[PDB]
Amino acid sequence: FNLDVDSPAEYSGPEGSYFGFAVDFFVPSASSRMFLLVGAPKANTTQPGIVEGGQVLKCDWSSTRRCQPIEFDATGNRDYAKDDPLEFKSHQWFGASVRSKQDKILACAPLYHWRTEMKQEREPVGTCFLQDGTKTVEYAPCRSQDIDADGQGFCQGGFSIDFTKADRVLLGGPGSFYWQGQLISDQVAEIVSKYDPNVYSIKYNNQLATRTAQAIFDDSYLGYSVAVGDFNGDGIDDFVSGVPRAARTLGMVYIYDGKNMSSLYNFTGEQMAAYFGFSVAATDINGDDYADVFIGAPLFMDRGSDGKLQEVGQVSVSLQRASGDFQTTKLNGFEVFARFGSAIAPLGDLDQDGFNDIAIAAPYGGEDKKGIVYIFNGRSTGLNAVPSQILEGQWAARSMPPSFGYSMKGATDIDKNGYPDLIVGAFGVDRAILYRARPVITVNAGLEVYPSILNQDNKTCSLPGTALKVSCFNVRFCLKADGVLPRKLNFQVELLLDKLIRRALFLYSRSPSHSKNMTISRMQCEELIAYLRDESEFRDKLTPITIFMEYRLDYRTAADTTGLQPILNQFTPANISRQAHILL
Amino acid sequence: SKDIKKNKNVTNKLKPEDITQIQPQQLVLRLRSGEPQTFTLKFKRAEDYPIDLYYLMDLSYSMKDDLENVKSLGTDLMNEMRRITSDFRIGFGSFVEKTVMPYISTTPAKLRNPCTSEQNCTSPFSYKNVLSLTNKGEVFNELVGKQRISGNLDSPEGGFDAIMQVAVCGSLIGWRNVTRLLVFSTDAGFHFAGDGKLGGIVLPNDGQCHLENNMYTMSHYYDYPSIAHLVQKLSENNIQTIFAVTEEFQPVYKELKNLIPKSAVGTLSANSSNVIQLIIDAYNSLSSEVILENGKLSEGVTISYKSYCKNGVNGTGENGRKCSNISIGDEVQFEISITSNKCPKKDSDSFKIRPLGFTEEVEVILQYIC
Ligand SMILES: *[C@@H]1O[C@H](CO)[C@@H](O[C@@H]2O[C@H](CO)[C@@H](O[C@@H]3O[C@H](CO[C@H]4O[C@H](CO)[C@@H](O)[C@H](O[C@H]5O[C@H](CO)[C@@H](O)[C@H](O)[C@@H]5O)[C@@H]4O)[C@@H](O)[C@H](O[C@H]4O[C@H](CO)[C@@H](O)[C@H](O)[C@@H]4O)[C@@H]3O)[C@H](O)[C@H]2NC(C)=O)[C@H](O)[C@H]1NC(C)=O
Ligand SMILES: *[C@@H]1O[C@H](CO)[C@@H](O[C@@H]2O[C@H](CO)[C@@H](O[C@@H]3O[C@H](CO)[C@@H](O)[C@H](O)[C@@H]3O)[C@H](O)[C@H]2NC(C)=O)[C@H](O)[C@H]1NC(C)=O
Ligand SMILES: O=C(N[C@@H](Cc1ccccc1)C(=O)O)c1ccc(Cl)cc1Cl
Ligand SMILES: *[C@@H]1O[C@H](CO)[C@@H](O)[C@H](O)[C@H]1NC(C)=O
Ligand SMILES: *[C@@H]1O[C@H](CO)[C@@H](O)[C@H](O)[C@H]1NC(C)=O
Ligand SMILES: *[C@@H]1O[C@H](CO)[C@@H](O)[C@H](O)[C@H]1NC(C)=O
Ligand SMILES: *[C@@H]1O[C@H](CO)[C@@H](O)[C@H](O)[C@H]1NC(C)=O
Ligand SMILES: *[C@@H]1O[C@H](CO)[C@@H](O)[C@H](O)[C@H]1NC(C)=O
Ligand SMILES: [Ca+2]
Ligand SMILES: [Ca+2]
Ligand SMILES: [Ca+2]
Ligand SMILES: [Ca+2]
Ligand SMILES: [Ca+2]
Ligand SMILES: [Ca+2]
Repeated sequence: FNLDVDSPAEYSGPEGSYFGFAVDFFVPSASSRMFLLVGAPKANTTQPGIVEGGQVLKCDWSSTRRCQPIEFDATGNRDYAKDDPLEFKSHQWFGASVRSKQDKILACAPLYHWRTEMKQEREPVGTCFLQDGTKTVEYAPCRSQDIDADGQGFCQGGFSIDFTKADRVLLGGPGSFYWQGQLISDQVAEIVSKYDPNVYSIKYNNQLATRTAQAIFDDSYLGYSVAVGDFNGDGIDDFVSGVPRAARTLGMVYIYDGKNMSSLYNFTGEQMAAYFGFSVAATDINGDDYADVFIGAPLFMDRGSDGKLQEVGQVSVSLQRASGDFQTTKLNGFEVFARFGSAIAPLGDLDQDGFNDIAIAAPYGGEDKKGIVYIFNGRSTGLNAVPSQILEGQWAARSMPPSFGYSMKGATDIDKNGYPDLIVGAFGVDRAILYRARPVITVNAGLEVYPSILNQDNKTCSLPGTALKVSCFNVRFCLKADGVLPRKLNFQVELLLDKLIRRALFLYSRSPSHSKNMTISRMQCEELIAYLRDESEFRDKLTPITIFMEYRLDYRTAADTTGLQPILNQFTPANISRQAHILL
Repeated sequence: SKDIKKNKNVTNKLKPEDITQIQPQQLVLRLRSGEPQTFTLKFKRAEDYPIDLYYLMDLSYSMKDDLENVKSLGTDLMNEMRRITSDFRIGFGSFVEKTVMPYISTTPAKLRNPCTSEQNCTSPFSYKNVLSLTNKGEVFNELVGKQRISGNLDSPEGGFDAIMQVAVCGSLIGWRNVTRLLVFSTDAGFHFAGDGKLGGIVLPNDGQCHLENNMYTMSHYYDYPSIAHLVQKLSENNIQTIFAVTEEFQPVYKELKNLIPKSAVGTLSANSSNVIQLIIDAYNSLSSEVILENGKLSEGVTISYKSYCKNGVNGTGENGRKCSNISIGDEVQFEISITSNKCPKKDSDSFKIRPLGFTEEVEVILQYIC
């Protein structure tokens, strides 16, 4: 609910380059500045003879929102022999998957094809470039001697990627072994160490990889999506991956142990061709330190308001029990054909209530199919199924649908305001947007009216104007407030006496209202004296007197150095009421 | 109150397409604060209704033997169909795969002849409309006889792209406002939405016709259709689909049939020999069941169906909106109850009730007593 949708940083790329197809954060260990990593996989480069090799751009959060491409590789196609190209980089979709951890930047080109060494082929083994600090090495674990579709020839390694917290890459290859798919994991140190620019098939000693299986498992697309998280409680991140075409297109999700690549648990979709596994995510959503599994199926059909099936998409939320099992519920999309669940981004704790949050996109939802992103909050009981915020795509369809939300990345505090922010890509219009998390203020208000039964003849206080004594009572209101926050928070409180011919007025003002510019540091009460009017001035002594308080937003002066104004917690009551009564 | 406004009786030489199989056709219901108003719909299966059948066949290499056994299907199916219809038209289309990496090989050699060099395979293609709907089965045999088998790399094929084209290309296929049959013949599974991402196709199928010289030219640009997308456009363009797939993929396509309304599965023989009897069995299966659908209904108002089918078997719940075992010319009846609650704006709500697979519809106009 606290994402600033008012002053977002808007980045754009070269037209048609599919800038925004993949996003991530750049947080270098030389913790100077922070940057947005955006893939533009159809971008033209300066590589000699290479049409649309694609590139990954580094965008400056600084001040000028100008992006500068990162030169991973400037060369053209290597030759195996004279007039015999070794590789083919045109339309390789470099930047189709971008992933960053500290200074490590891993991007891949899943449509990179190579010749093989024994024939003149064009086989999409896929390749990646890993840029550590100073060095920059190539990573193509699927470019091997096990060639052709029988082996790793069409593996498209790097179709999905991620890092574990122990410096392993997890790479997904959906094409290996007749599109059985494959998961490969190598240590980041071994990828950079054993790299040799004259060796086309590098052997890694500490390599984890799934092996070829029976033919009934062909056409599974294991590695279409990947994510990391511990699921057998050993502190080592395990490998979760969507297998969207398995089980006769019911789709499945495999979980593999991060030590020896052995199978841990499986999920199975419930509907045919829903693309169960199009996206996966792993994050603890109910604050119990057991990572929870999010499995998107953006083609899932539910029942509409009528009896017809309608494409709305479905995300399954699987809570990891310590007993090894999962407690799973299911969350459906809202708009037909919106592809709810195409991308699932763990946000961290977007409002910092102690429970992690998550975003789920419907890249073709909203008005004019400009894209929608839903924010879901966590709590002890799981995911709150009612979204607390809806981020709408702002750019109209140029040529293609903008696909706002098709990729997204969170869990990084890029402004160091104490709250993590969110990057949303819109590659259909060559755009990426950074949404700032506003800080959340919790306010505790009080309102007391004593004495509450008002005696017209108990005229104690003197009306400060005249000399006539009046029947008086106390109205006491309290206020308390508490990220990185301004010390003095300025609150505007307004009070109103009586429900309707206001029969009760404040002593020092003879008015039914008050108003006060009070200041809280992250108690505070203020006492007042109000009085009844004379018995002859009004009839009706039967209607009660409602005392209505109403505290208001901290307005301009609460803004941060960036103009980022905090927000009151979504639970915040707008007002409080009390009552006093007159006797007979 | 309930007042019927239009009620031409059901039909019973020569007859065009102005046959009445559903009555009444338009009525108005005035609805009190939660008062069920019930009316009766009568359906009579027309004795002699014309048929359009478009034959969409997998022409990948595993279908080589099948392509040979279809060189005469136009005349053979036409003669068999005369025992059912007086007005029959036939068409033919072929499909293989998206013509991009990684679904096909992209070597210059394999782009010319995707098969094992020895065979006489033509290049892979997305969808070819060989012959638009015509009554001249002689032309069907001639043109199918000239078609060449193709091939590609991965086992599941690209038929869903071709299905979408056949349904939404309308006059270029030749569809009349009659009973429309689309025969889908294949010996492998299918690709669907999401699969395009491997070839960098990351834009959903847009559900428009994109034929040039009877070729689909946008398979490199639009993803495969989803099940739901095919459902929408098959229903909207009123096409009943017959899945003629080999035994080993019976489980897959039988589940597909359960998701596609007015679809049928038959078991295709080796070289596709029983295609005629398979089609006949499918039509009888499709023609012996009527399924009513209603358009989008307003919030707060509810609708219920009761069926009174043959042999006095009365079905309730979701069984009330369908009847089976309907012989040619038979009559069945449905009573539909509408009950209200609040009352929306304009007081002029009008939705349609329609039998799946037919153009005729009943306009039910609603009035809410506020
Ligand atoms: C999640 O879902 C996945 C996918 O469904 C599950 O993973 C699958 O698990 C099954 C069973 O554990 C796996 O089958 C096993 O395969 C191994 C490896 O066999 C391969 O390698 C052999 C050695 O190189 C090779 O000989 C094999 O070829 C033989 O077998 C084939 C047919 O199986 C036959 O045609 C050949 O002629 C050969 O004879 C093959 O290439 C295999 O060793 C296993 O056999 C053991 O177990 C079986 C019964 O389980 C037993 O009969 C044997 O005697 C032997 O003890 C077994 O066949 C399958 O490969 C997995 N598939 C994938 C994609 O991973 C996973 O279990 C699920 N997780 C959970 C938690 O449930
Ligand atoms: C990146 O650069 C390449 C060239 O270096 C650009 O490719 C060119 O794009 C144009 C416009 O789409 C293509 O023209 C088209 O040609 C066909 C005939 O082949 C014609 O029918 C169309 O009407 C249109 O004129 C051109 O073929 C293509 N050249 C290639 C692919 O080599 C590309 O657009 C650039 N991309 C970006 C994002 O800047
Ligand atoms: O048989 C081939 N293609 C099958 C599809 C298929 C592939 C693999 C397994 C099952 C089915 C077809 O066209 O139906 C095939 C394969 C490779 C090469 Cl190079 C040429 C060809 Cl024609
Ligand atoms: C993987 O490692 C665990 C940890 O000891 C072990 O129990 C398990 O048997 C191993 N599995 C395989 C297939 O090696
Ligand atoms: C009269 O009013 C005063 C105002 O505070 C109050 O303190 C006092 O108790 C009242 N007398 C009563 C209730 O008898
Ligand atoms: C409240 O006080 C602050 C400073 O104390 C001032 O900037 C602000 O304008 C005041 N607002 C009102 C409504 O008095
Ligand atoms: C079919 O009928 C619809 C309306 O019922 C009409 O708009 C359309 O033009 C007709 N088309 C053909 C080919 O009969
Ligand atoms: C169905 O309802 C009709 C009344 O319209 C009745 O005559 C018939 O016996 C019923 N059949 C069954 C099986 O209840
Ligand atoms: Ca583990
Ligand atoms: Ca958990
Ligand atoms: Ca939270
Ligand atoms: Ca922040
Ligand atoms: Ca085939
Ligand atoms: Ca295929």
